[PDB]
Amino acid sequence: CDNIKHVPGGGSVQIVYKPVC
Amino acid sequence: CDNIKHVPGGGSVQIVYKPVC
Amino acid sequence: CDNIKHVPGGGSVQIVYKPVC
Amino acid sequence: CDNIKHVPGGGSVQIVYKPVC
Amino acid sequence: CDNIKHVPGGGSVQIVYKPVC
Amino acid sequence: CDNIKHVPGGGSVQIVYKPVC
Amino acid sequence: CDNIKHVPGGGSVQIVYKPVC
Amino acid sequence: CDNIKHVPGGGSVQIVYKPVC
Amino acid sequence: CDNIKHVPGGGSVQIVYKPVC
Amino acid sequence: CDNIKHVPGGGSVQIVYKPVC
Amino acid sequence: CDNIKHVPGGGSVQIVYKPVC
Amino acid sequence: CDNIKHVPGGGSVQIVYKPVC
Amino acid sequence: CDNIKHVPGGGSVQIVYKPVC
Amino acid sequence: CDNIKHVPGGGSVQIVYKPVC
Amino acid sequence: CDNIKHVPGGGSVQIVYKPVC
Amino acid sequence: GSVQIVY
Amino acid sequence: GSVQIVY
Amino acid sequence: GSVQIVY
Amino acid sequence: GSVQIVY
Amino acid sequence: GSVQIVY
Amino acid sequence: GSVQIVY
Amino acid sequence: GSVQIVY
Amino acid sequence: GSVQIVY
Amino acid sequence: GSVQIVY
Amino acid sequence: GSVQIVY
Amino acid sequence: GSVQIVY
Amino acid sequence: GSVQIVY
Amino acid sequence: GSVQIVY
Amino acid sequence: GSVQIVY
Amino acid sequence: GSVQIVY
Ligand SMILES: *Cc1cccc(C*)c1
Ligand SMILES: *Cc1cccc(C*)c1
Ligand SMILES: *Cc1cccc(C*)c1
Ligand SMILES: *Cc1cccc(C*)c1
Ligand SMILES: *Cc1cccc(C*)c1
Ligand SMILES: *Cc1cccc(C*)c1
Ligand SMILES: *Cc1cccc(C*)c1
Ligand SMILES: *Cc1cccc(C*)c1
Ligand SMILES: *Cc1cccc(C*)c1
Ligand SMILES: *Cc1cccc(C*)c1
Ligand SMILES: *Cc1cccc(C*)c1
Ligand SMILES: *Cc1cccc(C*)c1
Ligand SMILES: *Cc1cccc(C*)c1
Ligand SMILES: *Cc1cccc(C*)c1
Ligand SMILES: *Cc1cccc(C*)c1
Repeated sequence: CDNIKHVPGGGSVQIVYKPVC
Repeated sequence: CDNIKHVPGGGSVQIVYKPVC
Repeated sequence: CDNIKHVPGGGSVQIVYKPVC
Repeated sequence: CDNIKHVPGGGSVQIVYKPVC
Repeated sequence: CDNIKHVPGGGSVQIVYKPVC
Repeated sequence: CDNIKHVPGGGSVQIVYKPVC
Repeated sequence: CDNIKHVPGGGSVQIVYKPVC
Repeated sequence: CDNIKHVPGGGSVQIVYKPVC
Repeated sequence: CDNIKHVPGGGSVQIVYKPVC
Repeated sequence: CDNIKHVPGGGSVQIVYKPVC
Repeated sequence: CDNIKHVPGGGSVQIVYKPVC
Repeated sequence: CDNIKHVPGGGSVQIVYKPVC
Repeated sequence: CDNIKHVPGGGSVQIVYKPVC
Repeated sequence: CDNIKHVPGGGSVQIVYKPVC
Repeated sequence: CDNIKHVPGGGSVQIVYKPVC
Repeated sequence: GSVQIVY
Repeated sequence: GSVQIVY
Repeated sequence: GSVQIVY
Repeated sequence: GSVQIVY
Repeated sequence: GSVQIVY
Repeated sequence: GSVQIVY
Repeated sequence: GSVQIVY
Repeated sequence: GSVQIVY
Repeated sequence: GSVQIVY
Repeated sequence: GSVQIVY
Repeated sequence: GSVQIVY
Repeated sequence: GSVQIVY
Repeated sequence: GSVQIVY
Repeated sequence: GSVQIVY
Repeated sequence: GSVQIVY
């Protein structure tokens, strides 16, 4: 993942389970 | 994933399960 | 992951389970 | 991971379980 | 991990369990 | 792979060569 | 692969070569 | 791999060559 | 790998060559 | 690897060569 | 990709961006 | 990738960005 | 990658960025 | 990577950035 | 990496940055 | 604009 | 714009 | 914009 | 913008 | 913007 | 119900 | 229900 | 239900 | 249900 | 249910 | 038979 | 048969 | 058959 | 068959 | 067949 812009303007929950990048 | 612009303007939940990128 | 911009403007929870990057 | 910009503007919890980077 | 910029602007908890970097 | 149920009821040989999961 | 039920009732040989799952 | 149930009921040989999980 | 249940009910040989988990 | 249950009910040989976990 | 025979007989530039093979 | 034969007979530049093989 | 034969017969530049093999 | 044969017959530059093999 | 044969027949520069093998 | 998740 | 998660 | 997690 | 975690 | 963790 | 493999 | 492998 | 491997 | 390996 | 390994 | 790349 | 790359 | 790289 | 790299 | 690197 490149140049990701994560700006929800609120609450943010990121649950990532065993990524292979 | 490139140049992703995640701006929901509220609550954000991202659940990603075993991605292969 | 490169050039990630995580600015939720609120509460942030990141749960990452066994990533392989 | 390179050039990560983690600025939630609030509370931040990062739980990373056995990463291989 | 290189050039990480962790500035939550609040409370910060980092729990990292057996990383291999 | 999740919830795999390998019960051949005999001899079992599994040869897996460079999986990326 | 999810909820796989491998019950041949005999001899079983699985040869998987460079899967990307 | 999660919740794997390997019960061949006989002889079992698992040869895994350079997995990335 | 999580919650693996290896019960062949016989002889078991596991040969794993340079895993990255 | 977590919660592994290795109970072959017989002879067990585990040969692991340079794992990175 | 298998049995690829890349013999341009000149200059060769290969730019491959995030392949999943 | 298997049995690749890269013989350009000249200059060779290979730029591969985050492959998952 | 297996059995790769890289013989450009000239100058060779290989730039590989975060491969997962 | 196995059985790699890197014989450019000239100048060779290999730049590999955070491989996971 | 196994059985690598690096014979450029010239100048060789290998720059490897944080490999995980 | 809130989010509620229940399993 | 809050987030609530329950399992 | 708070976050609440319950398992 | 607080965070609360309960297991 | 506080953090509270309970197990 | 046996299996025989020859290369 | 046996398995025989020969290369 | 035995296993025999020969290379 | 035995295992025999030969290289 | 024995194991025999020969190289 | 040369190659020239410009961005 | 040369290669030239410019960004 | 040379290689030239410029960023 | 030389190599030249410039950043 | 020489190598020259400049940053
Ligand atoms: C885009 C992305 C999110 C989480 C983990 C990875 C490896 C990549
Ligand atoms: C686009 C994307 C989201 C999450 C994970 C990956 C690897 C990619
Ligand atoms: C994008 C990313 C998130 C968490 C862990 C990794 C290795 C990568
Ligand atoms: C992006 C990243 C987060 C946590 C751990 C690693 C190794 C990488
Ligand atoms: C990015 C990172 C976070 C924690 C530990 C490591 C080794 C790497
Ligand atoms: C389903 C499966 C079998 C063997 C290896 C992996 C990574 C996955
Ligand atoms: C279904 C399946 C079999 C073997 C390997 C994978 C990754 C998946
Ligand atoms: C499912 C599985 C089998 C062997 C190795 C891994 C990493 C995963
Ligand atoms: C599932 C598994 C088997 C052997 C080694 C690893 C790292 C994982
Ligand atoms: C699952 C596993 C088996 C052997 C070694 C490691 C590091 C992990
Ligand atoms: C055919 C091929 C070219 C480049 C990368 C991959 C994974 C495959
Ligand atoms: C075919 C190939 C080229 C570069 C990288 C990979 C993983 C595969
Ligand atoms: C084919 C290949 C080239 C570079 C790196 C990897 C892991 C594989
Ligand atoms: C094929 C290869 C090149 C460089 C590094 C690795 C781990 C693999
Ligand atoms: C193939 C390879 C090159 C450099 C470092 C490692 C760990 C592997």
